[PDB]
Amino acid sequence: ARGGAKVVIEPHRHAGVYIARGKEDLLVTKNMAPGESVYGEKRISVEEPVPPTKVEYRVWNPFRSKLAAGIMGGLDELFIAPGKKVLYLGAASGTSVSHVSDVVGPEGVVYAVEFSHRPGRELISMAKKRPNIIPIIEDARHPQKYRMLIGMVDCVFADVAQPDQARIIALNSHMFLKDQGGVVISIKANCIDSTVDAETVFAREVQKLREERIKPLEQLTLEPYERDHCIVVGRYMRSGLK
Amino acid sequence: APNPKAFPLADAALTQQILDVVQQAANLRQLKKGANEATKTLNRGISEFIIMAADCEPIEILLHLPLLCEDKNVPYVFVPSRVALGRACGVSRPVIAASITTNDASAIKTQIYAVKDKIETLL
Amino acid sequence: SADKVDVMIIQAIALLDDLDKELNTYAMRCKEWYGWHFPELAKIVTDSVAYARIILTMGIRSKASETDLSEILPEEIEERVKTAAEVSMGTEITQTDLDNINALAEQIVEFAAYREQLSNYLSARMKAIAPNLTQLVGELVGARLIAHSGSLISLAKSPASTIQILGAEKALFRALKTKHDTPKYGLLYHASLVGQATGKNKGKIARVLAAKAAVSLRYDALAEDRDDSGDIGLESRAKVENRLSQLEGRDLRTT
Amino acid sequence: PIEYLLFEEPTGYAVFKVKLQQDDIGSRLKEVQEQINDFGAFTKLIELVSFAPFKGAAEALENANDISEGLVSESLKAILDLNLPKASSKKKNITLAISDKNLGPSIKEEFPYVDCISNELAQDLIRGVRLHGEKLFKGLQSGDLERAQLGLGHAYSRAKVKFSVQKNDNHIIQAIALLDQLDKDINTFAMRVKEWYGWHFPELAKLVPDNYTFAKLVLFIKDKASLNDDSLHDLAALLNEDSGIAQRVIDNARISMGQDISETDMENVCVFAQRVASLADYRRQLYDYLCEKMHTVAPNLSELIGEVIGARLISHAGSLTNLSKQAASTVQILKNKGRISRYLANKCSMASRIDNYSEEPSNVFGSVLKKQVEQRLEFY
Amino acid sequence: ISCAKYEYEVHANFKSCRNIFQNGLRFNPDVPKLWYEYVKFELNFITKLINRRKVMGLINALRGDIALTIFDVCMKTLGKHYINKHKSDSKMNIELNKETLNYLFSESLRYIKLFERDYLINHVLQFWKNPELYLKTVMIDITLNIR
RNA sequence: CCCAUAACCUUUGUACCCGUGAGAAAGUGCCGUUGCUAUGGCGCGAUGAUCUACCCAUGGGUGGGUACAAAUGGCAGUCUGACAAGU
Repeated sequence: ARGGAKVVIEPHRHAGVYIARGKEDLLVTKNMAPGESVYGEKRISVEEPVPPTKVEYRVWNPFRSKLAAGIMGGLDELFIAPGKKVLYLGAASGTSVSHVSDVVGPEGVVYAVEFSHRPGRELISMAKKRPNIIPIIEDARHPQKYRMLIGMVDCVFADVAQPDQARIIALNSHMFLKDQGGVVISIKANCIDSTVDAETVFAREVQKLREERIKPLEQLTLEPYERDHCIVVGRYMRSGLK
Repeated sequence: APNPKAFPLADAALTQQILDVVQQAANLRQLKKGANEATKTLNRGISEFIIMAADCEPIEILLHLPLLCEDKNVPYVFVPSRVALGRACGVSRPVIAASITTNDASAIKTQIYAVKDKIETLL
Repeated sequence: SADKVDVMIIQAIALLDDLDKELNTYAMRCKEWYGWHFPELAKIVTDSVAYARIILTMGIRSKASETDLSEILPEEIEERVKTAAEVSMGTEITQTDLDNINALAEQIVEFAAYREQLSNYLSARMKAIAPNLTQLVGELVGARLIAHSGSLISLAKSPASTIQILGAEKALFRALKTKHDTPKYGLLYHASLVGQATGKNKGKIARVLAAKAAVSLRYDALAEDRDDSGDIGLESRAKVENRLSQLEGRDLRTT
Repeated sequence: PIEYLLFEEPTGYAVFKVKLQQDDIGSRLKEVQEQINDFGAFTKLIELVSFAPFKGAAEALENANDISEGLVSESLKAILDLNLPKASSKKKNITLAISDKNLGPSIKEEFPYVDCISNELAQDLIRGVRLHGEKLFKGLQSGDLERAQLGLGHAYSRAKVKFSVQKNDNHIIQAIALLDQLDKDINTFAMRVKEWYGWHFPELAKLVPDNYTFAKLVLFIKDKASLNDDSLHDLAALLNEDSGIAQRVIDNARISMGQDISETDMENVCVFAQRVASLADYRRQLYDYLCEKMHTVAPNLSELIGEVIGARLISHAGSLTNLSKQAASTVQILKNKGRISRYLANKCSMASRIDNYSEEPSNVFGSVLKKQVEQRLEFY
Repeated sequence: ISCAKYEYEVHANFKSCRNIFQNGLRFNPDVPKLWYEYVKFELNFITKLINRRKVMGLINALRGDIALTIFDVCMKTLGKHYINKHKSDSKMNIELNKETLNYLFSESLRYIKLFERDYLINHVLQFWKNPELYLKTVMIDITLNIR
């Protein structure tokens, strides 16, 4: 909470996410492109034991990520691990795809998908700084127009605000998602339907997952950080949902 | 040939609706008016939605605002005429972008939510 | 004979250190400035100078795919860099940008050549000033000894134990003040003999080496009519060598 | 009846021939979805037949782009003509599983006799192929698919957004960082030249104003013992005998009682001074290059303030984009001085916005803002 | 080529070897080796045809244009595809223009070495008019005119 | 090697200093074009109006806060001292 005050790193329950204890506790993830912070968040530097080299970690802001909100609220099992591939629908910018690439780490990948052009351009420059983020600037309603660029990703994280968010996730996870593979959904109920009760929106969206053969494990409302969102963690089953 | 970068404008009907609501917000202090005032508000996070003129000379000096709007899922609409926006906001001079801020002690809440839906269908 | 000034030697060591720092940071900048055309080249060939010479030779990945590069690479590394040249994720670059990257890369080559020249100068100069100590401990560590303690004369007058512990003063005075076991190699650790031992023999060889280095130094800084052949260095080196063979012959574990 | 299927890949096209169909009515059951996943049964199903690899990165880009919109490239037409057998266009066409309903009619309009199937069962098979990847290929897939995937994704997306230099500013950032480092090392190495030359000869190291020309003087004048009036006039061809420094330090060298140092030491002073000379020249060259790259990238900002100052701002705010995003008051450039600075801050933020989002920008608006702030300074 | 070799020089089926060749060129439209070999086969076939004509005679500018139309399309394809190789400023654009020209002169001089005959080379130089290389061209021109 | 190839600290050299969002000024008013009337243009602002320690009557001398350089200025003092290995 200053430019010099030390903290004590520690690792979380999850794999690849760390906690910086101190007077006030930060959720932090290890950087990949060091030195350069992207959206102005305060990165934390450490020294580690060849003569030694400074290694550097980055604070994860829950108020600007609808995923670190889920973590810092509590999730039973998040499906992003440090070895995997994350397909990322709706990647507006580095504001969260950077952190997903930090916790995926150099072995895995993240296929960021976005449609519009100006955030696309910014995503391209950042992706040149970061080797994992394959940027796809195609519409996400039609996965068929980039079925050559992607193969068998191991979780799909979804951040769209479309009112047909179910059908778009269903398409993409049928085409690409490996069997029994995690699906993380950030519902924003006001956008998905603006008249009905937010609970009613959640029930309808969860249901549509279930008859799209995604067994939903777990549901959270992420309350003090944002109002009305819910991330649903589910599993693509494909062979007998029961 | 493709869409120009002023997209989306609004029809005359949406135009008069939006100018109506931005006037009444300016009466009740839910309106932050002007370019960098809209920018500071989109950094704070407390803005319902953005109204950008498209008549401006040039287009670009306010064209920087769709980036932040799409970064934060906050909707934006081009009105056609910048002196019509000055008209509605009730200050004496052409305002190229105003921003209606969030609040609840608001006599105009549900009027604002109706126009916010109308925008988000228009996108 | 005016070619004996420890002042030029000690400031030469300082400037050698400065050269190493600045060369590394400039090649960092070049590697990532160019990798913004050809990305994985840095990770494949991490060497600064090899990188700069690749930038001189080729300028476009396919130009490298056609051109020989194998003068300065092994051929498997050559195959990797040629294939990654065939498909990088990198872009193409305009001519003025390749121009100034090119001039940077040749400037990198010039620092490498300059450093080699400086070190060759220094080795010959140490051979002129203290050829006994040079012949014993190796001239880089010899020059660093002289650099730390300053005058060749004051280094001559130090005893032999303090020549053993001439580099590690922080750990020394911490250990002395807090009743702990004082550090034992010091700055001699980079001599080839103590880099040749194994474990407790490293500690013992640093004692034998520090004592014979004190003899070598005192013969050098005080014997006014020196024959410049370094023979005391050669004799005492043969002594230290023989010690090393005796220690490493001894086998701590049963036969 | 799904006789062949067509799988397009990051490299090349492949055409597989099905052997057993899976059942049709019971297409949903647990047994049959687990046989999509497990490789003993899948290799009962699909047998590879043909495979034409792409010819280069450029064609792979072009052909991925053609699949993305929908038409049929010539390489796809070639491989289809090689592999399919010629059947009636009315009775018993040859079926073909594809994974793109829109890719249907393009194939159908080329070959009248191929009926393209993309149902649940065809999508099933294509999923199976994409999952089992490279085992099915019996080794033929020359080339590392993983790296092809990365490169193809980047190229296709970059071409959709038209990514290029005039909006690229990372060159400006790196040139700034390297210029600051050059000036740091230049003044340090000037200190060391001056000290060696002073240690045999203190007074030019006290009495020469410019270190660069001092380095020229060390490169020319070898020592205090190499002195002649032709060298006097060579310094006159250099900076100034108008000052008479050449004559005066002939006198100073005749009175300079410093160590007459050895020749090898003189040669190394020579080499190090020459190296400093090359470095400083290179710095000046890079400075002019930076000015030119700026006139490409953000001309309006540069004309509004000054090229190197625009560089300073761009490196501070992190990139051209973040400079645009930045609030127009918190941009900071370097009482009534404060007011004119703040007004200029508003102006330069707006000019940066127009440079960022244009294409080949508006030096007329560089001039407009220039004259506007000139009028405000005129008031001041 | 191996397939063509076996169907021509063993069974003599001009239809078969012809179709092999046009198919293979549709698959590889940017390999000079294959273009070379197709021109070669057409020459060998027509030489067999002309010797068959003279042996019929003994017992009792169209084909060259076939070969050179193959040359024409060969040059078009080779230029286009080696543009697409290396695919953006004016200097390097012109640089690839001269490099691609250099490449095509290299293989066309090879075609000369493959090579009635003076008529064919006439058609070649007609193709050329339709700096140092200009000189080399015209010294070949006077040399062949002598020859 | 957690770096005495360094950090601190004093001392010298070189730099600086106390967001806000609507107000600001109290026939000529100006200049010039026209002969014996036509006037040329100018006359604020969301494309940002108003706000962010000492003495001698816009001076220098004080005073501390931040950054660049140096020092044979400091912290700050250079380990043990007869046995060991073989048969």
